[PDB]
Amino acid sequence: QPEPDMITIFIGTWNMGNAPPPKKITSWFLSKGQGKTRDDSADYIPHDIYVIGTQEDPLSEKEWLEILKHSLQEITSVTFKTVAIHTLWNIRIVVLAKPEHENRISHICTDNVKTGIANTLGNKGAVGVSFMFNGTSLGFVNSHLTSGSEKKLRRNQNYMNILRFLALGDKKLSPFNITHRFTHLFWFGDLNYRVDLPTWEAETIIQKIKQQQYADLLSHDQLLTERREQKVFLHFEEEEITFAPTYRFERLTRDKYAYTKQKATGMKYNLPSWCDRVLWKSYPLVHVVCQSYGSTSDIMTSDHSPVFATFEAGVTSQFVSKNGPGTVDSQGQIEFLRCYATLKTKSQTKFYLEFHSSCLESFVKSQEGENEEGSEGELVVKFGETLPKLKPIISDPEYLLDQHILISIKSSDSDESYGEGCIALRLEATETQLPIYTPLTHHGELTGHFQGEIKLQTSQ
Ligand SMILES: O[C@@H]1CCN(Cc2ccc(Cl)cc2)C1
Repeated sequence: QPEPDMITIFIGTWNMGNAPPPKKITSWFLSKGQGKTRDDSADYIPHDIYVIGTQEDPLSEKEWLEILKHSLQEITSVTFKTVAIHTLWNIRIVVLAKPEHENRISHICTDNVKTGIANTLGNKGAVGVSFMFNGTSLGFVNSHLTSGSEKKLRRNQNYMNILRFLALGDKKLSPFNITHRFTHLFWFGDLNYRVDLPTWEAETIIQKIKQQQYADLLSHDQLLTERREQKVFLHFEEEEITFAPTYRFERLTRDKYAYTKQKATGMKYNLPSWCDRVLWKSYPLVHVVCQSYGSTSDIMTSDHSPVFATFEAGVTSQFVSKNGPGTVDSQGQIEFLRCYATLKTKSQTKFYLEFHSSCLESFVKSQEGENEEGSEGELVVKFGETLPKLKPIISDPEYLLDQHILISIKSSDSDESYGEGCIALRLEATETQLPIYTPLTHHGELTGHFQGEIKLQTSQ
């Protein structure tokens, strides 16, 4: 049986509004309703992995697992295995996978982050799962962020706290947060960003939704506008939204949006909004294609509609040679030429680089670079030709071209990272000097750039 080079992943996010689900939720897992839907001809074909995020979930883990497994069985006639389940308060993540994948999946991690202090620590935060699928790392985050049209800043703070403090993936990647630890990172949930228009425009917004004219509404979506201004989800992708706002509906129909202020809302308006979202971040030049992104029309127990997204995701095999793992393959090397970091920091310390990759036996510290002043005020850290020669464990190009090098630039004084980035080894040529580039981030904020040239030698 050949190892896969592609899998499909189902991502679901549903704020259940503290109500039991109805008896049939199969439309969700079939990506049927509004938006980018899945072709009918695929209905009997199981996804490899199903990741279900819920918020305001009133069910026990046992109750929800039984509904999910029975749903997938009815659709596909496959009995899915449970990879992971993690619940913080009423926020839950379930990872199910085809039985054939049991022995491909390892290094299963779960964590949660609680957002807010005293007042605002009580019910919002995130849960997550990570694991290895053969040679590919996969991360999944389900977040319920702060509610309310006037709290978009709070939501961006909740996001930053979750990405800094969620402990998933390989703990040896100590300078790297979850936005660098995975080949593919899926981040979904009730992100609670709103359509930011005047309250007086509510009936006009509803009119626009009934005409399926979302363009004027999406131009005021806080997640898109905050993303555009690099305030949140920097370097993440989202598929185009072509489904109606998934919030806030009257229960037991989808014909009415309940937007008017009520005691039960703290006297806040809930203008129709795309609260419920799926975003992703994959390492450079890895295959990732969104094949569906939409909302169900027929599940009406909650004031939110379920959202589905499906993805084709590139995976690699667990490579073994005569040499690595357990030694270097002296036929392979990675060289860096004319490298310099540009940092936004106003500090003056010396900096050095760390290279981390599963293609290395362990991480590699460089010598200190030479600080110069950029023409526009920037700190430029010059490495020239001084960066070490990296010795991959395997030189076979079918392995090595599929790998990535994570880079941290660290202060000599404190050993704290000032920036993290990622370089693909999927080069246009081997044994050829080729430009490389990564933005650098720290706590998910842009802190600079790394650029130069690479020269990769494989056994070919
Ligand atoms: O090529 C990808 C696709 C677009 N990305 C840049 C971008 C990110 C967020 C927004 Cl809102 C708009 C544009 C980079």
